[PDB]
Amino acid sequence: HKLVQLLTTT
Amino acid sequence: HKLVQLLTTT
Amino acid sequence: LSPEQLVLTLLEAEPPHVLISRPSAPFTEASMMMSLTKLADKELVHMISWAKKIPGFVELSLFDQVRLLESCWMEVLMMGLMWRSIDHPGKLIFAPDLVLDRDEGKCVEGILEIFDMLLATTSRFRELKLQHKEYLCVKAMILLNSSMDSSRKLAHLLNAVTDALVWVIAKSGISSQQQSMRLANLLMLLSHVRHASNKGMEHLLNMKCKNVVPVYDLLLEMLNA
Amino acid sequence: LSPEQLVLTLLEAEPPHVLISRPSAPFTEASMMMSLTKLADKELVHMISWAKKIPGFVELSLFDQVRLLESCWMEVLMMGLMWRSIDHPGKLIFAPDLVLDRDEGKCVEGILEIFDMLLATTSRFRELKLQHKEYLCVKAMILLNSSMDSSRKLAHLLNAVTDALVWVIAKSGISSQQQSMRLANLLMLLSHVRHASNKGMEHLLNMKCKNVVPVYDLLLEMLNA
Ligand SMILES: O=c1c(-c2ccc(O)cc2)coc2cc(O)cc(O)c12
Ligand SMILES: O=c1c(-c2ccc(O)cc2)coc2cc(O)cc(O)c12
Repeated sequence: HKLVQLLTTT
Repeated sequence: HKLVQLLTTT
Repeated sequence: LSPEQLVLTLLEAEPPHVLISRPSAPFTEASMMMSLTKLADKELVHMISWAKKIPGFVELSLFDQVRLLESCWMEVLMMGLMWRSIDHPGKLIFAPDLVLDRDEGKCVEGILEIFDMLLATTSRFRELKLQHKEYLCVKAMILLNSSMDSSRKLAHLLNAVTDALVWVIAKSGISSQQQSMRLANLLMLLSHVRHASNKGMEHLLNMKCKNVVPVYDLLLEMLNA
Repeated sequence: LSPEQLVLTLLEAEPPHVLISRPSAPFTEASMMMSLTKLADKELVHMISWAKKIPGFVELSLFDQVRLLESCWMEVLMMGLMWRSIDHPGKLIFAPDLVLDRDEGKCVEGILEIFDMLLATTSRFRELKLQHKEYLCVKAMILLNSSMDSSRKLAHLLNAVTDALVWVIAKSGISSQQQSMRLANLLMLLSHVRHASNKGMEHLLNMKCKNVVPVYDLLLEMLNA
């Protein structure tokens, strides 16, 4: 789920 | 072989 | 050789539709793979004839001809399939008497996925309302662009067909901007066709190793090639 | 948003230059592969931030954003690799501290195949004299065209980028006929990037299954997906 957390954070 | 013959023999 | 002459030449060169008979009983994993493989085998023979008609193709070195055909045969077959199914949403026209419904792909382990993308891409082409003459050029471009001073001659042959595609689109009469836009939209679809090609061949190699169906002669050579 | 300004935002979305923090030295099979994998993992982090800086990308449903990146990541990495190697013929500039040669890819079985593919395509872009702005659009298109309410959003975005590439070519100042031919040739080279991509990932997957390379978290996830 690495991809999703980076897609939802800045 | 089969490909080569269709290309050069046919 | 002007663009129009190249186009008409490709038109005459179109292979005749291969007639494969649909199995009597409902499809089974084996009978379907058998039907798809037999059909491919037959079309591969016509594809070879079709290629020798593409202007300048026989001028390339025998090895370039082999590499090009080995590298894009499935993509060419599927481009043809999609075109034949252009006017039949939710339906794949492999042959006149072999109209496979998207659902029937459930008898083959892992083939439904391919049927889905084949139908999707087909719909994209339908949406763009791909024309016959555009289709002819694109299919030839697939072969000439699969390069995956004969190498210098290949580039030249590819520009001639591309040049013919630009001519076809221009004859549609739309604005210069839209001509560029339609050209890009058509080519951007080669990726999708290619993807289905890769998944198709990976699925065939798989079925072969599983002994699901026999794969020899022309087909096998093209598969390993 | 005019084509010119969309291209600008892409310039601003550009990821920073990445280094693997490795002191100059010969490459062994283990050091090369761990270097390539470590580098890819770092770049993936920057690729995600890059995509989000693409106007409208974060408007896409989370499902689309994920599916687009999970499918094109390797192609985007290699497209970046090719733009970095454009001015260094015969070399692959993966990173400032990771410059490899064709012969150096021989210590790893099956990778030499891929270095040759990456070098040929790079050489091709070189001949066409690929411009920075063209590179920006192409890379963006690779991400937006990997789709094998949100859907309309995508097509609109892909269309905008396509419209930006056409604009870039138009500014070059060349013949209209040559603008169409250049557009077609740049787009056809994508199939070549995609092919080197599938091969590159097939090779990585094999390396992973053998636990020969430390497959970091982000890299592994993208790989498995
Ligand atoms: O689509 C095909 C074709 C095929 C057959 C005729 C055509 O005109 C186009 C593709 C052949 O073998 C397969 C074999 C497979 O395992 C999976 C597939 O999707 C296919
Ligand atoms: O090309 C790559 C890359 C790579 C790294 C950085 C880039 O910018 C592009 C590709 C990473 O891991 C691999 C791993 C492999 O087994 C084979 C490969 O060809 C590669």
